[PDB]
Amino acid sequence: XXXXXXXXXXXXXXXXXXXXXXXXXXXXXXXXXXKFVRAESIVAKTLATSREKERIKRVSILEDKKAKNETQHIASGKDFILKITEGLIREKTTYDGKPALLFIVRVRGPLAVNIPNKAFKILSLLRLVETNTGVFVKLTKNVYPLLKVIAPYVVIGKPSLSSIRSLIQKRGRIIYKGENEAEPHEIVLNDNNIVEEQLGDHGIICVEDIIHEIATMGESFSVCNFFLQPFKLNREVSGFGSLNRLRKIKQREAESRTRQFSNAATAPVIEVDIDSLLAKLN
Amino acid sequence: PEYVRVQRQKKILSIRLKVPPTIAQFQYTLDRNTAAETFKLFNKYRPETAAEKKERLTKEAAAVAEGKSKQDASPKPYAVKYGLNHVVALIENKKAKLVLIANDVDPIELVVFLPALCKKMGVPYAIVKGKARLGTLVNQKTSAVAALTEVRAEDEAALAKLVSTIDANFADKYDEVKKHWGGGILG
Amino acid sequence: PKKLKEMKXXXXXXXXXXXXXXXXXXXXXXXXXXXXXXXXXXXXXXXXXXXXXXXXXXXXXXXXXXXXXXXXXXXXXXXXXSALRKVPGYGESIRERFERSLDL
Amino acid sequence: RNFITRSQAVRKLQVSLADFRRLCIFKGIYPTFYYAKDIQYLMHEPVLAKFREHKTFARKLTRALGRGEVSSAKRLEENRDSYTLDHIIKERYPSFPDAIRDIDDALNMLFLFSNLPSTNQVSSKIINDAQKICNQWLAYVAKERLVRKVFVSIKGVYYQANIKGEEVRWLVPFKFPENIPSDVDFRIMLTFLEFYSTLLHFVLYKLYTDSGLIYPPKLDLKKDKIISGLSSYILESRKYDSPVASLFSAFVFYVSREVPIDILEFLILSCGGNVISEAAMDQIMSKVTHQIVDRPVLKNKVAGRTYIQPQWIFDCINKGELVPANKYLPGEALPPHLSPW
RNA sequence: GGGUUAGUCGAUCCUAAGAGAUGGGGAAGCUCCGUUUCAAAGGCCUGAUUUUAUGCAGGCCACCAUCGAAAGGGAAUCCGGUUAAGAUUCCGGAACCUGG
Repeated sequence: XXXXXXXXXXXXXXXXXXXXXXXXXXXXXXXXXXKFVRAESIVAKTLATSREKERIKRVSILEDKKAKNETQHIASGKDFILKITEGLIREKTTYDGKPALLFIVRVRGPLAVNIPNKAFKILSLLRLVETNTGVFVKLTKNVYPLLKVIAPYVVIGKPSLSSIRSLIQKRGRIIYKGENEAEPHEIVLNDNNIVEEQLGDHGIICVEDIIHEIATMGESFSVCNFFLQPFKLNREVSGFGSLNRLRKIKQREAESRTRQFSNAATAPVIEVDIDSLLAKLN
Repeated sequence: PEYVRVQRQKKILSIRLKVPPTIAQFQYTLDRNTAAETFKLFNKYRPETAAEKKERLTKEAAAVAEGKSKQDASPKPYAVKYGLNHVVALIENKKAKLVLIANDVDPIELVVFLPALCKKMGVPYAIVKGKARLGTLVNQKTSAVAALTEVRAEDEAALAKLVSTIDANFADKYDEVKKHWGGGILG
Repeated sequence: PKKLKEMKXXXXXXXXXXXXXXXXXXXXXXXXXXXXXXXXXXXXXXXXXXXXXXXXXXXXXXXXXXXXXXXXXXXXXXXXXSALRKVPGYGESIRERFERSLDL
Repeated sequence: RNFITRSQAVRKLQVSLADFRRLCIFKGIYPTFYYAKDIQYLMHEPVLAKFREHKTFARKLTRALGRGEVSSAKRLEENRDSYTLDHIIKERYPSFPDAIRDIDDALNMLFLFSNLPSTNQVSSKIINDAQKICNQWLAYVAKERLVRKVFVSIKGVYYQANIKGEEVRWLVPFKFPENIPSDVDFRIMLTFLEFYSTLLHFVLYKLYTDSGLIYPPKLDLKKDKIISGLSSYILESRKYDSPVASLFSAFVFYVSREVPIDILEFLILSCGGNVISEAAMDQIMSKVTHQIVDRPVLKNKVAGRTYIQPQWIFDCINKGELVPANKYLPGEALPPHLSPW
């Protein structure tokens, strides 16, 4: 029974040391040496900035023409929604003038791009930095012009309420004010009385109802955006090493199939089934 | 051990003694980025493996077995060329647009004429570092030679600038010091 | 090869599908240490639905947490069961599984 | 000769030590002091051979990656044998009631992994197979509707099932996001997981074929999109024991959106009654008589519909019998439930 | 023809002067040198070595085959009886040693 206390202290000590040294090495050395950088990436990223900034410029032009309704010279008057499902079918449906639920998924962005400030502003107002963060959002017509801008960095789609249920009942943090803290702390979804404590005004109790009224959006959905404000997803592949590098290559081929980059400013919104996707990422 | 002792005593007795100038042209070799882009070139022109070959054979044979004789059309296979006598054979036509030459071969004398031979034939040779890296791009253990003749039109412009790059980086830099007796400095 | 993939697609289901159990034959193994789950018949002993006794665990909460983890966990097992509305979310349960695995 | 050092046995078997830890747990080989004859039994085993073959396979995968030849690595991965677990399951548990006796620990881990969120060390496919098999196990129970015992706790939900002999004591922790413990190592529980998964897999085969219906259970996809449960599965074709099976016969419930849907859903399925939850309704009420709800203020306050806090279901099945619902009416206080243990 | 019966008496085990394979090196070669020497010369401990989720990781120890004594070194048995011819070895009783 001595092995219990001994290895229990050892694993906690070595795990804290490993996490602290991993926190104190990664941002330290990559700014310490910081590199003998390269001569190629400095130019390829410059071309990638030219492309991405120009497509966001063309997006801003065409959306100002649609929004001010000074429209005489555009390609397409209405926007469109593309649907990638399974030699892979892509269904196109015209845009809906109706608010809806979406579960956006912050993807790792394309290869070597320095991203501008207009896209960074939209992503920062949507808390999508530090990728593998899919977050819930509202489809309207005024929130929609952001979706053309974030589309090369996120993926869009309709999730299922069973999958949304399993997301919320398995994952989720709450920034919380508690008994005695310095109070940057986040608790996972356990106490329904903590829920009704901060949400007794809106009358929101019993996180099953938070799932329900994220599904509903009839009374309050952005209150759930204030309360369940943080989100985290896992990295899908174990990564390095032979058995997982093949998996990385196959899934990069899958992502290169499923994501299409438009750069046309009449870019259709691309929806993928999040339901099979959360068999992977949750 | 003995073999560790000998493999450490090897390359000491070489550099201690005067090497003839037809050797030490090797290790006066290609630098980092140019060899990197050369490998990026030749991985575009990997030869077909035995598995991929047999797989395409089974595909077309099942096609003819149904029959379902689809068409009779294929442009050509393009690949690197790697047989040593075949590499020499592609010279003295000339057909070799680029030749990579491994520095390390244990019978060095298999190789020693090839820089002078591509010199007189005007073939843009380059001495590459490591025959294992040649074997990797040609699905062998080692290859020690790498000739490349046929190139698609998508890649032909990259080929010419790579040739000019090598002739700038190899033929200009190392030509006079190629004539000099290397080594001789004790260990 | 199309027929081969057709074969493999059926054989993947057919291999995992078939199974057979057999008849009564005991394994009289002296070295095998098969034990049932403890506290299986002690579920009324856990308070676990608005019951009184775990309030004593409120008195000995510092006594529980002051003890070793092998003594802390069983002592902190019973706790004040309020209602349906909250279940604290099972920090102890994974450690219990890992401890049982170490016992095996 | 009776005791063998783990280093000695692991070098005689020429296996890696972590895979020796796999094999000991895997065959039930028990003690760094191990029986010589048990290692002699272990000395020839094809799963050991396929483990060593997998080591050489990963070595060939490393040379495939280091040579950069992707397609040969694809050929290696596709043309790859998989070690199965099934033969030592049958020669470990020949008698099927011994598998029924030892399914009890096998359920519990797989339910806990079905609760567990997706991580890096535990794949989602692992969790997918866990949740699938656990939903299958629950869906089989709701066929014969045969448990008898219910337990409500801060630690788990302990149900034992009266099926073909012993009552089997499986537990499900509530579907809450759990802080992962850094203290544990998954490398053992994954071996237990895979062993129990294959074992319970073939036991589900004999229980589905013995119950006379198809061992793969079909589900409507849109029913799964409503709720990922046992009720997702449809169960095909090719009495009930009194009173607990078909307790609350012809009985229509209205579970709220407030209640925990899962274990109450499973209890009503153990009763055979129907489930109507408004949480299922907003995905997109004639016969409903009873509301299971735990709320202080009830809005529409239908006198025809009976308002009940859920312990009534937890107490009726622990008795097997009906009790009055005045205590279970909100907001009346409840008897401190001490389950029959 | 018959006769020599042992845990305890010896050999066996240890090393002595000395002999002598191996690693190596000489020699046209039969073979000669050399004996721990210019050798990768084995066998012990720990491991949820905590994540890469089906592949061994982290350490510890330090000289050397074998033969060579019925007088050197060395676990332990005595009395009495008995045979044509045997006995600290058989018979009767009484002891001890080693290993488990």
